[PDB]
Parts: sequence; C-alpha cells; structure tokens
Amino acid sequence: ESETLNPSARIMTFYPTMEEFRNFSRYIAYIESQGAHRAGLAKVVPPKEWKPRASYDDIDDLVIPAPIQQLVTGQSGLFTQYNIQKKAMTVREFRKIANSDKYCTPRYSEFEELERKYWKNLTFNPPIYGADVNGTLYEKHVDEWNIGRLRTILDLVEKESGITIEGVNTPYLYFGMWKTSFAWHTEDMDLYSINYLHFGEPKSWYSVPPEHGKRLERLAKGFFPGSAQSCEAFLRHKMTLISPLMLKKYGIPFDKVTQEAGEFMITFPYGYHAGFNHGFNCAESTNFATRRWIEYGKQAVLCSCRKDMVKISMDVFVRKFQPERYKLWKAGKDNTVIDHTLPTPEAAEFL
Ligand SMILES: COc1cccc(CC(=O)Nc2ccc(O)c(-c3cc(C(=O)O)ccn3)c2)c1
Ligand SMILES: [Mn+2]
Ligand SMILES: [Zn+2]
Repeated sequence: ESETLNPSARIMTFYPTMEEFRNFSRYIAYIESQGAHRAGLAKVVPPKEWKPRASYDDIDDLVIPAPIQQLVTGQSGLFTQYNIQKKAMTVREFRKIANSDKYCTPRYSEFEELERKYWKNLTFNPPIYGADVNGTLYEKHVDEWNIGRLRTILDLVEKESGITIEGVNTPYLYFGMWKTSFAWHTEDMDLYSINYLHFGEPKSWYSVPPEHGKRLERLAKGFFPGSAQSCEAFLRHKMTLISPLMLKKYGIPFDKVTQEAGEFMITFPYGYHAGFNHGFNCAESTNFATRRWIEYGKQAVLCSCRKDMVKISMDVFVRKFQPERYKLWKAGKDNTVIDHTLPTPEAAEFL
C-alpha cells in the first residue's frame, strides 16, 4: 500500500495551485500520500502569484551577530569541518566579501561542473557563512507557508512549557556565499525541516532515504571510530562531509537536487541531508512536526557529549496522541518498530 508509493525513494517536486497552497499541514500530508517522505527531502515550488516580501532592497544594515569561517580538513571524499567565529558583520559587508574576486563563484556551464569544483576546492580559501541568524524576512501579513508560524503540532512545546528553542520553533536566516556548506545531519529530535530560499544563487542538496539512514551511520562510524566512541550521535555535531563518490563507492543510495531562489525544501524525519551554496544568497528555515514524527521523536538518539544540545520532552506528545501507549512507554516496554514508508495519519483523506 505505502511500499508501492515512490519505490525508488527519489526526490519529488510539487507545483501546488493557490487553493492547495493555502493550507500548510494538509499539503504536507498530501505530498506524504504521494510517497515524497521516502526520499527524505522534497521540493515545493510555490505559485507565481506568491511572494513573502515585496522587496529585499532594504536589508543591508541587518546584523549577522556571529559569522562563521568554515575550515575544512581531509582528503578523497572524507572531510571534517571546523568553525572559526568571526566578529559581527552586516549584510552589506557580507555581500561585498561574497562578491569579491577572492570569494566569488567560479565560471561554469552545467551544475555537474560546479559540483566537481566544490569537491576539489572544499579545503582551500575558507569562506564565511552567515548562519543561525535569528529573524524572518516574511511580511507580517502573509498567511501562506509562513515559516514563523506554521501552526503544526510542534507548537505544543511552547504552548505547554513556554520554551522557545531558537531555529527549531523560531526562524533562522542563513546568508551563504560560494562553497559554504552544511554537513550531513538529520534535524534536532529528528523533526521535519522547511527551507525557503529568499534570493540569490542556488543551493544544492544531497539526501539519503530514511529507510537507509542506518547504512550512512554505519559507514560514518567506520570512518571516524574515535568520534563514534566519544559520542552516541556525532553526526549531530554537523562537522562531517562525505562526497557523493564516497557514498556511491559504499552503496549508500542518495539523491541530489538544486534549490533555486523562490523555492521551498522540506526534509522529513530521519532524513540525512547535506549540501553547499552556489554564491551569495539568503535562506530561511525552521523545524516542524506531524503526528508521524512523534514516534521518531521517542526514538531519536541524541548527542551525549555536549550539554548545550537540543532535547524536547516527548511526554506531552505521548499523552495527547498515544494515550494507550503511555504507561508502556514510560515503563520502557514500548517496542514499536518504525516503518519509514507509511505516510502520516493526516494523509487519510487522500488515500
Ligand atoms: C558544532 O557545530 C554546530 C553547533 C551548533 C550549531 C551549528 C550550526 C548548524 O549547522 N545548524 C543547523 C542545524 C540543523 C540544520 O538543519 C541546519 C541546516 C542548514 C542548512 C543550510 O546551511 O542552509 C540546510 C539544512 N539544515 C543547520 C553547528
Ligand atoms: Mn537540516
Ligand atoms: Zn556529541
């Protein structure tokens, strides 16, 4: 029934109308009814009728409080990325640097060409990434797909505890330049992710199907035995880069997609993704949830070596949506196995 939907677990692209696009949670259930989640990542092109801001020509004095210089070390498809924190910076300053001859995009024809230059020049001339900036670039009046208030059940965290977790139930802005990267990771508590590329050069993405996630971890634990012994989930450190050739060489299935300005990317629970920016650009993102996430949340393996890391209490979710399992769960007897192929319950109206 569900194992027949998207059996190649390939990344799918959707073009909703305006009526379809009005309701966020339902559209997510819809693309899951089509098996999009099996790829771990999906692209949703919004209608030409739509825009979250009239103009971005007024944002150059916005502060990037904590820019990050990305220093990559390693060879032949395997890399560790170190962060060097630089002093605060404005968007206009960031733009100048990004566009300067030292840091700007090299010339290319096909995307494959830029892909090769990225994996060969990754460890040279470390770029600066304006990541994890608190804020949104949506006008306050836009009610469709507003990253600051998506109204999913993730709201239960704030609603019943008051806790805000920056970037997780609040938006982050990312200012990229050529060769800035995000390492292999799943989301905090294995939540969903949504990413909107407001403007600029493209952002390319790699993804591994959730049903093969463990194979990627097995491979990673084998290449970084030291890290694996020191932490139960070292990939959440967001430092590990692994080229597609390396994945191919060891038979991890993956897919890749390029996100262009004005497009959304959705990641799904336990979907490993990575990628890099093509040039100066600006993206907004946050996490969200569906009822299907709850079981992922109950089973997520967290970082065990840093106290700073993100942990959401699952208790309120299991009481409200799985009350008959609560005593079993709280007593450590909930042996439920996850089927990565089943769509979230909210998809019932489409099947
Ligand atoms: C010691 O290493 C770190 C510690 C704390 C925070 C970070 C920053 C980070 O990668 N944050 C983050 C956390 C979760 C994510 O989903 C993304 C992310 C980033 C992008 C992107 O760069 O556009 C795309 C997809 N995901 C980024 C690194
Ligand atoms: Mn992510
Ligand atoms: Zn750790």
